[PDB]
Amino acid sequence: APPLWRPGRVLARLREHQPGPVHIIDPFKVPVTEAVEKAAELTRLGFAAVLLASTDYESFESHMEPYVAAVKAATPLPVVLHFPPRPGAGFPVVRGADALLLPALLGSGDDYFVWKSFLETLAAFPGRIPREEWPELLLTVALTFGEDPRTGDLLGTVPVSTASTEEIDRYLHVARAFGFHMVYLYSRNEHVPPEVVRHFRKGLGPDQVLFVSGNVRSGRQVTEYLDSGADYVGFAGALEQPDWRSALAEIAG
Amino acid sequence: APPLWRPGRVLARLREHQPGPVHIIDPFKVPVTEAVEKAAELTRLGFAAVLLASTDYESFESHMEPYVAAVKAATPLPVVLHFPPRPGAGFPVVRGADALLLPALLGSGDDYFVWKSFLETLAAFPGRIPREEWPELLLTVALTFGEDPRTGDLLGTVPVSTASTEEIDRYLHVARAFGFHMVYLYSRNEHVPPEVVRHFRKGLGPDQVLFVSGNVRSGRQVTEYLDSGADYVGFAGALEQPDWRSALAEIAG
Ligand SMILES: CC(C)=CCC/C(C)=C/CC/C(C)=C\CO[C@H](COP(=O)(O)O)C(=O)O
Ligand SMILES: CC(C)=CCC/C(C)=C/CC/C(C)=C\CO[C@H](COP(=O)(O)O)C(=O)O
Ligand SMILES: [Mg+2]
Repeated sequence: APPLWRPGRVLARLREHQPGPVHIIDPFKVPVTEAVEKAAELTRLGFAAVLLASTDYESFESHMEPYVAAVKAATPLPVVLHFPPRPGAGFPVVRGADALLLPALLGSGDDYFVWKSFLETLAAFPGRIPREEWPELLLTVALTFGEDPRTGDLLGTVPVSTASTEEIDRYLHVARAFGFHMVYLYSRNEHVPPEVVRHFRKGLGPDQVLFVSGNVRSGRQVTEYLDSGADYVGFAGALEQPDWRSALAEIAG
Repeated sequence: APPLWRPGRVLARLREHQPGPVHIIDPFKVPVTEAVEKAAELTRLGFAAVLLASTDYESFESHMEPYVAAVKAATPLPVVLHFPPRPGAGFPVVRGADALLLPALLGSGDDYFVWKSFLETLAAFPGRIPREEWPELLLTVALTFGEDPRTGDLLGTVPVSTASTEEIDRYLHVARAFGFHMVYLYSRNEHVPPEVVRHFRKGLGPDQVLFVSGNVRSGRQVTEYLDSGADYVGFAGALEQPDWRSALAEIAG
């Protein structure tokens, strides 16, 4: 029996590594040869992990098993997957990934995305992957900020109110009582407010990891979120262009 | 495939059946011959289901498989199991049961009893039992009232505070958002307040089942709780004596 939903190597690394930026490679958009090039640079920069994530995906297993293997051959850093679940299957998984981030979308109006996806995933476990070879699971409270009809239509999310702390405080109480490992604050079309990142940092337990992402395109923004209490600041889109090496150097500067 | 965590036949019955008392047989205390006699009387009284439940258990499978079978042979009422989980094993289960009530102890200071027991149980599914023979799972918010060091020591529960409605309002937001099937309000040493039963009834969705139990020993108490909004009023101890037939007649009428 490997850790599974219990803390393991990846969560320990995220809890103990220096806070900093984390690049997120969308494997369904970025060709694998480019992911491999990027992976070598991420290794040199000392990021905590390499996240592979996308809102959309198809033929997950055939694409991702070798995509994860190619990335892992290019970096010693843990490779962590982050994708939404789908009713009838649960969260997608491939052997070789070091961990899966499992988002409980507490702001969703659909109880499957709030948490029943977790039940479907674990029911199906271990499935086709040998027990001992399964990735670790990082149980995460996932929250969305700002108008976002795309995530709303797919996962039932409603933007978290920042008009007061009423809603956010309910999510903090759940995050603590339920022993979630991480909280992920994301904005597809806007920016998670730094003041909200601070409120979460103040309200979470010392060992709960705080990730913030969405429209981060500069090193200044990374610093501001880290100064606000984020443990990690994710960014994908800034590097989905030809001049990614320059952008990556600036963001990591 | 089995409904498992999705609504099935037992939850449909509990949602639609006329509200009323439900006798709970402790299978580790009550001899199977007595449970079968009782089962025949519960059938004559039109109760919604037969619950088999205990705070304590050992050698669960070898004891319960035949016990459940003997009870199922004596009544057409669904047989529902309700027992606490144990780390390393999850909730106990045997084939033949129509359903397992899965208590998420939202007031526990131990996240395993708050809900990780669910993850361990589903990971272990299907285990030693064919998928098609598995019981249905009734996802339940379980709350404790009054001083109760026994449950506190075993499961980490803290009595719900009714000095304001803040704590129960948080549990109601979870029960609704998470799509729990039922709420179980229990008092080991006192009585759940009828006012609390009312507060839960008014705050739950119409399809969420509300069970109340603990020290119910009279028909008057059953009536008071039904009038307050409980869908079902559970009682075990009142029948754990020689003159149980008189006690049952009083409680049911
Ligand atoms: C809604 C939620 C938090 C979880 C459900 C699972 C889910 C939809 C996972 C996909 C990953 C995600 C949250 C957003 C996609 O891109 C951003 C980077 O944004 P940028 O290109 O602006 O840097 C990222 O990967 O973080
Ligand atoms: C703490 C909790 C709600 C769930 C965790 C699992 C758990 C401890 C399950 C066992 C069943 C239980 C909650 C209490 C035992 O007896 C009462 C009836 O009492 P009375 O003899 O006074 O009628 C009952 O079975 O309801
Ligand atoms: Mg399983």
